[PDB]
Amino acid sequence: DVPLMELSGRAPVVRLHDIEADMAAATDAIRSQLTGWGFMAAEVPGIGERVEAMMNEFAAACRATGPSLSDYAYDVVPQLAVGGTHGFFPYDPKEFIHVSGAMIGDQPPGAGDVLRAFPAFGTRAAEVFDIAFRLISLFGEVVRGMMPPGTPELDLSHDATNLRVIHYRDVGDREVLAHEHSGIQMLGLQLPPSDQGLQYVLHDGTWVEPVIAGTDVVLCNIGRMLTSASDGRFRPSTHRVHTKPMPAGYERLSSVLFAYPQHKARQWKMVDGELMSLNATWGDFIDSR
Ligand SMILES: O=C(O)CCC(=O)C(=O)O
Ligand SMILES: [Cl-]
Ligand SMILES: [Fe+2]
Repeated sequence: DVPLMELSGRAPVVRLHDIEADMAAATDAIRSQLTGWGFMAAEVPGIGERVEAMMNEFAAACRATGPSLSDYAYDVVPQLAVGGTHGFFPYDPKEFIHVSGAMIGDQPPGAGDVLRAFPAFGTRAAEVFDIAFRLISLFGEVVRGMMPPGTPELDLSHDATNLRVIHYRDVGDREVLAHEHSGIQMLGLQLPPSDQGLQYVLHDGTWVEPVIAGTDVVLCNIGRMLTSASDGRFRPSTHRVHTKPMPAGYERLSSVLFAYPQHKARQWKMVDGELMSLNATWGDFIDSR
C-alpha cells in the first residue's frame, strides 16, 4: 500500500540547547528535503518525551471530572476581535484544543483560564508551544533563504500561532482519521505522535508514511500562505492520517503547531524574482476559504 519512510538517524540533528548553530548546520540538508520531498524533517533529541508527557496530560484533561475541559470550549472562551478561534473543540472522530500564543498571554483576558484549570497540561502546552515556535521560525528562515533576494522575513506572529493537541477516540470502522489536506497558514510543525498513520505525498504523487511515532523527529509542512507567498514554487505539504481498522478503546494523540503571520498584515508574493505588495491581508487570505 504505502511505504514507510525512516527518518530517525537519517534527518539532521537539531539540539534545542544549540538550536541556532544546529539549524545553520542542518540548512543544506533541510533545503534538499523541501526540494526533493515537499516537506522537511529534523531529529530533536528529547523532544519526543516532552511532547508525549504534554499529550498524556491533554488526554487526562479530556477525561477529567472537575475541573472539566468542555467548560473551556471555544464558544465559552474569549476570542480576539481579529484572530482565529482558540480553546477546546469537542467531538473526524477526535476532540482537540488550540493553545494560541494569545492564550498563553491571557489575551483577551480569560483566554488563559483553561491553562490554569488544567495546570499540568497548561505548563507543558506552553513548553511545547515555545519549543515548536523556535524550531518553526528557523525552518521559516531556511525556506526564505531558498527564495529570491528581497524576500521579506516571514514575521510569524506568536499570538496568532496555535498549538493543536488532538485526541482521536471512538474511531469505530474509520480507515481515514484525517482526510487529505494542507494547512491554510505559513508553516506547520508536526510533533511526534503516539502512533503511526500520518502520511505525506511526494512530488511524484507517491504517498509515504514517515516513521515518527515515539521518535524525536519533527516534520515541517509548507502551508497555503507560503505556497501563495512563493507564487506556487513550494506546494502545500499535503498530508493525511490513515489507520488499519482498530479495536474499541483505540486512541491516538497528535500535536502540530500552526504558524501564522499577523492577520492584519498585508500579503506579499515573490513574483518574477521581485517583491509584489498586495492589498489583501493574511486575515483576508483565511476568510477567502
Ligand atoms: O494526527 C496527526 O498526526 C495530524 C493531524 C493534522 O494533520 C492536522 O490536524 O492538521
Ligand atoms: Cl494541516
Ligand atoms: Fe494537518
